[PDB]
Amino acid sequence: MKEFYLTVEQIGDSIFERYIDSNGRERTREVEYKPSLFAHCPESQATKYFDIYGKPCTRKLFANMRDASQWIKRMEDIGLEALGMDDFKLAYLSDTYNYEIKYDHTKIRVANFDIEVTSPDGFPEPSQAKHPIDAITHYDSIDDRFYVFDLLNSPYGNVEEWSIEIAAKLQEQGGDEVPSEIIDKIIYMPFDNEKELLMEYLNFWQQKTPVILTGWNVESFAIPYVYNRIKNIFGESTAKRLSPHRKTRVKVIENMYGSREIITLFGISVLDYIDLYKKFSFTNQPSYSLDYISEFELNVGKLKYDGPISKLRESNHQRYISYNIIAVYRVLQIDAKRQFINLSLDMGYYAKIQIQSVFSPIKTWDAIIFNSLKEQNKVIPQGRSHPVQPYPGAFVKEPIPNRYKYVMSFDLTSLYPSIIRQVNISPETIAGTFKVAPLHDYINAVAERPSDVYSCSPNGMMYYKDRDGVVPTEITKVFNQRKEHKGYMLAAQRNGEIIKEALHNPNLSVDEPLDVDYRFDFSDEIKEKIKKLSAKSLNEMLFRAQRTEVAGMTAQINRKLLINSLYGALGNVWFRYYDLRNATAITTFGQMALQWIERKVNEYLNEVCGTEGEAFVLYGDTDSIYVSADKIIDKVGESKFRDTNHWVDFLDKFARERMEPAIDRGFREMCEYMNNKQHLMFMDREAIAGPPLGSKGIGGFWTGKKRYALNVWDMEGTRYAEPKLKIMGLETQKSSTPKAVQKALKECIRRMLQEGEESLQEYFKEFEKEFRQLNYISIASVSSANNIAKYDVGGFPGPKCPFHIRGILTYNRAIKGNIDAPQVVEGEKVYVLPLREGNPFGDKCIAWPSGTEITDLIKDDVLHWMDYTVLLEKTFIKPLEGFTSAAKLDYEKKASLFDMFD
DNA sequence: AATGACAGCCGCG
DNA sequence: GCGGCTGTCATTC
Repeated sequence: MKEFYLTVEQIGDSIFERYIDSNGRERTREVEYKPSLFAHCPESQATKYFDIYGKPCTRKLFANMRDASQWIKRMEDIGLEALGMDDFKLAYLSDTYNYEIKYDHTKIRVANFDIEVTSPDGFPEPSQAKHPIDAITHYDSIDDRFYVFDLLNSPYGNVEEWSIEIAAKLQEQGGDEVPSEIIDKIIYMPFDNEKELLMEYLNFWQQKTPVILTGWNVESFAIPYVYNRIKNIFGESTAKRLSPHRKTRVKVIENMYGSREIITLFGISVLDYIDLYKKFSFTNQPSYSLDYISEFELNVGKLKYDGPISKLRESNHQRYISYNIIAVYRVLQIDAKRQFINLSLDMGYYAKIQIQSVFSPIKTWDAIIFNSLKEQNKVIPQGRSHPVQPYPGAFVKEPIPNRYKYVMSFDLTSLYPSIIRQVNISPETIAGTFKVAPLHDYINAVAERPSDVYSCSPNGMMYYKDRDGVVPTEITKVFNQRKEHKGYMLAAQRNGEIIKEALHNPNLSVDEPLDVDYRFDFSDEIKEKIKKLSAKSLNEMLFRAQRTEVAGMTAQINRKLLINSLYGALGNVWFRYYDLRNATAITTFGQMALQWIERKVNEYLNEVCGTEGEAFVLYGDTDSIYVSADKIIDKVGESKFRDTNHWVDFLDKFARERMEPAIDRGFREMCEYMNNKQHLMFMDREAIAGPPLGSKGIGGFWTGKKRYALNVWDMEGTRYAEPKLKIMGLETQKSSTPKAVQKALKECIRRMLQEGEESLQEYFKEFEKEFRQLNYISIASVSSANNIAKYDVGGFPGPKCPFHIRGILTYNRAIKGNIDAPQVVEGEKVYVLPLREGNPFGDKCIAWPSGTEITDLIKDDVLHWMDYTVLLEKTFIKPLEGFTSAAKLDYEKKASLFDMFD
């Protein structure tokens, strides 16, 4: 087996590495790594090393990392560049694994854990770990077992042991409904006292020290807690045992509102699933509780237990422990689906970095380029420090608020990475600059052509066309790799077809599968064995095919991720290859591109429609343009179409056959104009929207930049059975909006786009007529309560007190002096309802804990005093008018016309 | 980032 | 008594 690393750390002058060896054993070693760095040297001094600028460098080998560091400070002092990889861990890795890392995840220990802490006085702060750890469930990937540690006695109660039998039973039979798939993988361990528990858990941790440490919120609660808990009860000494190198640091991070500390365990890679999810799920969620996310992903969350959590251990210790077991399992299921732990490993080993550095694009790319240049005996630039200066972004067309019956959109392919390749932008391919004309000038092609020797950008930058830069080369390398593994896609999948096709008539014999790699499309030169196959073959020849075929999907998706994160690093001052001029070159060029094609499209459609100066592109944005098909559908007449699907195809054909060509023609012109190194500006029809043929629907509308809704029928070739609404930017998409209301608003938008004015008006009247019968929770708006105290002045609203926070105050006053009432905690979200003047709460509104019913101590009055009128007006009506006004509809009959003036 | 609820502040017999 | 702004607090893209 080819050896691969697990974790690497630098402690002093030595590197500590944990790795899987030739025989698959987990080993660990200390290495007095001797790093090498480079300095510029005179021409005479012949060497094999050169910097990305072609200048000669001499390799300086140091006695130990300390010296290398000190040397860099010195050089820095004097003012001379110190070249080479300053992050020795990365160099050590690159040196020790001078090849393509092939890792066997089966040998990598991935732990998934969660603990429980009974705390009667509020959230158990991890920085203090005041209360005992009541329970711990720790799942190990190597053993595929859940190890449970149950504390049977604590100052908060003495409970009985947990029953695996009771746990497996059904809810109705008084069970916990712990899945049968894990019911056998549970190892229970009850403890008489906490000290015995923590001590045995620490031992357990030494026998099975995690390589990858995950869980949910584990790095901001579980680890810090267990760390400080053991620290206080035994001493920082024994607490350090949590780290395989007994070295730990307390990192303190200051966020949006405050600050929180987290523990760094040298020798372990912490991949908190909440961060994993947040970074790779690519989806904004109203809440990140494991409960919400699990429900969303797995369609099921966590045991609906009764009573508060603080008293759940005492009241029902049975449930309490099972609740902890299933909490761990859930994350494991979510990962079983999303596969983020594996995606991380895959990306880490490809870039040869610490697996946790997956969260940093800067670090990921820095390594990817370092290793690439090192193979060519080139030396990376010294990371320079730059001033965070803002810079020009993308261009967003100000759209004319209105309805748009027919719309067709086109997107540019990976604009930024493409622009970097087309123009050939890189820190070392900068040729020079040139007199810059106003951007509009270049968009209309009236400004003087920049140059005829160098590739240019509308911002004034010129790049060499001869040599390919370091950056564009790496992205292309990645771009290619993508289509390389996606070439292995239909080479193990699409090919796994001669297997399911030959599976209908399996010859009767006892033969084994044709043991040969599938990655490559099988041929009749060896795979000729089609019928000779039996039943245990064909059926086995589509496991491997599909087993690896998917493995490709991991590479393709990961390549997409680096490709999309590259611009990220590039426009970031801490990046080794950042350059304000290049960052601007990229965005400015894009600015031009989108508005250039906008011009071209408008010119084309106007000519082919025989009109003059008609604006066909109604809205542009970064890399998308939306065209109004109205004029096109009219050149035929809606009457000439059989049904809806009829004009959809018409448009699809028109776009592909007439527009696509016009567009590419236009961009080639632009590439020549800027004398770019390569034409890579590609645009594809994306969506086709409009109303059902013969309906009174308006098809779509725009409120303003980034705010629209379209009734789409075909998306990039894929035609939907039922039209899907594409809504970007409106209330219907904000969690702050009451559920029942996002519902109604969605229905409103729908009836507007597909049914028409009269329909909307009908639904409006009905919704408003049954508003008062809706459940008080579904009609309340939700908000995040930050800095509650900030505006608290004796339980009353201070100056400039936000409406929802002022609501919190009225609630605090309403329950002040009754510990049995749910507390509104800082940072958390709260439900908010208005209250009709003269209410016993003394204020205009009242808020309470989100996701929960309001305490019955005030429930009956809040229900009697809530202001339905105001509630409706502010949450429902106001936003609706925002849509209808734009689309020129009325959601109510008899509305004067002179409203839309002044 | 830009679009939007609330807050108080100015302005005009 | 309530349009015109600028200053918070929020939310999603």
